[PDB]
Amino acid sequence: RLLSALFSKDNFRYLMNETSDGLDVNYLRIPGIIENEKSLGKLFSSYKNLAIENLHPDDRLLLVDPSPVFFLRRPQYVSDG
Amino acid sequence: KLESMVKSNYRNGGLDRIISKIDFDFDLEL
Amino acid sequence: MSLLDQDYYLSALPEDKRAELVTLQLTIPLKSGDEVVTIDFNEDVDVSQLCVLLESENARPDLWLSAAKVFVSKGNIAGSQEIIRKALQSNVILDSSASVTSLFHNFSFWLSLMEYVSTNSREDQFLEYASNSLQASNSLDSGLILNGIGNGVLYAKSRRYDEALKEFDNLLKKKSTNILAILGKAQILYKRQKYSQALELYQKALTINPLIVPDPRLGIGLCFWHLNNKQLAEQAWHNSLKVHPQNNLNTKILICLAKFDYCFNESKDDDEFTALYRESLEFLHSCLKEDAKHPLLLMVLASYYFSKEDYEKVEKLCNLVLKENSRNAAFVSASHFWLARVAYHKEDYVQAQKQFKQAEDSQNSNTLAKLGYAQCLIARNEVGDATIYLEKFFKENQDSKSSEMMLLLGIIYSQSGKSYYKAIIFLEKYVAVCQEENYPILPEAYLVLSRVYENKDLNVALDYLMKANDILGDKANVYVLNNLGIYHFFRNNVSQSSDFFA
Repeated sequence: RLLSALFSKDNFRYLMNETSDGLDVNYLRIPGIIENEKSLGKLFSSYKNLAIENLHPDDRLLLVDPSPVFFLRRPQYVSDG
Repeated sequence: KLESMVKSNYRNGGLDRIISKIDFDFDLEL
Repeated sequence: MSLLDQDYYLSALPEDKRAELVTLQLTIPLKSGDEVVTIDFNEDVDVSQLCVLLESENARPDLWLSAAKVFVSKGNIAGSQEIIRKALQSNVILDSSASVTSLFHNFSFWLSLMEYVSTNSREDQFLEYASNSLQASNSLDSGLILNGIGNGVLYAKSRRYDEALKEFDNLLKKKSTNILAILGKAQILYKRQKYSQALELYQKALTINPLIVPDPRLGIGLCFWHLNNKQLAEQAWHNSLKVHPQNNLNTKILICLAKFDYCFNESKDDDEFTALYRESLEFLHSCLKEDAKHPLLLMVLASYYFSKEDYEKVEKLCNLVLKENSRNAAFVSASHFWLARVAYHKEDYVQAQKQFKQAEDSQNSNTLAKLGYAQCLIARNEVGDATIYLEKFFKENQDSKSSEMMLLLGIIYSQSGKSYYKAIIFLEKYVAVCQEENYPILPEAYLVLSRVYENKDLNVALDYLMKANDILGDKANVYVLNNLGIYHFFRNNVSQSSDFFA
């Protein structure tokens, strides 16, 4: 039972190494990146219209740092007047 | 009281006995 | 709120990226002129007839490579290779520039990579074929960034991480919008155990493209697992399943493992533990109805069947996993560990110790195998060998939080006697780890600490004995009460000593 408790503590930590099959990247997997020779650039410029706002709120919640404040302005050079 | 409630048989070592009380049928090839 | 699915990011994108990108019908103009032919890929498309028709009509190479991509989606790797080879034999590519031939060579490189991924065998041969195709593509057209991406992936497979990182640095200098470069860089950093940097790269890839294959959310869940925020990992994995409900059983496997971890470490009562464990078993069985030969699922089920005293079926599954997945050393180590655990009931101490040694040699990260090896050394009455092995393991792994190892070291040092200070240190560390893990502290450690402190500090020994008595409650024995009475007698606490003696 001591080894059973040790197994419960460790669980399946070192068995996640094989589960890295999703890390592999292949060009042919994406359906629309290949339909034209320049479809890669078309898809790369298709998401520039989208931003963080267009993301789903639950996926926005997944972006956790490992809100703007009114008194931090962005610098200018010509000003106004 | 959650600290004392969580202390039970599986933490004490009766985990194998607890799993033995759980019966389920699988579609094993072997 | 808005539903989180593939249709959400479809509706976010324009209809050009909705309908055109997922067309299963290919339009092929004929050599006679304005005549075209539409072939639906839902039906059983023959590779040879389609290639002959495309060669006869001399269609644009985009149609050939699109048909190759669809046959890749169909799994027809040999058919896609035939398409690429006959495309190289077609008149259009021969009369085109070297850029088209380089693109088709890179497609053949990706075909070799996909065959290697789908088979996990013949790595050297497919790697050499892919390297030759990529070298031909680079010689014909060195200006294509896809050749650099392929070079980086080739270096990553051959564990040439530095050169691949240099290639991805060059690609980032060229443009920062390359999603594949970010994914490859994050894969390399994860391989180099740089989890946080890969986590920022995964977040950047997710923000740039939520519909990119491979799924970044798998890596985000892995990083959350490394940062203990497994709840967000499970949430992201559920979102991934919503986006990718097909051919993504690995996400279900990770969800099942996370559920098992939550059941092990969070169940507040026996009934809740039983309910969660049965729910995890039912979910695992439901995942098994799609794939019944996945070795990791058999390895996970082996633990449950070992707990069910079904050692024979555990042996059968372990031998099957060893026969199939002998390439993966982790499965060999796990199977050897389970065989040693089975033989422990049979008390085959030599055989179990040998199996533990083989498990250690297969995968050094299996701490449980080494602890079982030490237990088998204790079983064969090899006290000195077990002590030397435990000291070696502790000095090599001073940062490891193996509480039971430190408890065993404290007990062994108390038996030795001369190493009492090391016993005090290890038992205090065991107590601290158990308190941080909210696990029931064994009173035997307190008894050993009191015995050691008898010659050093009677106050600390009495305090530890009182803590042990409070932990035991009604399980107090005659020896504990007698030692408490003697402690109070030496403390001149006549009343308390008399009560303890009574």
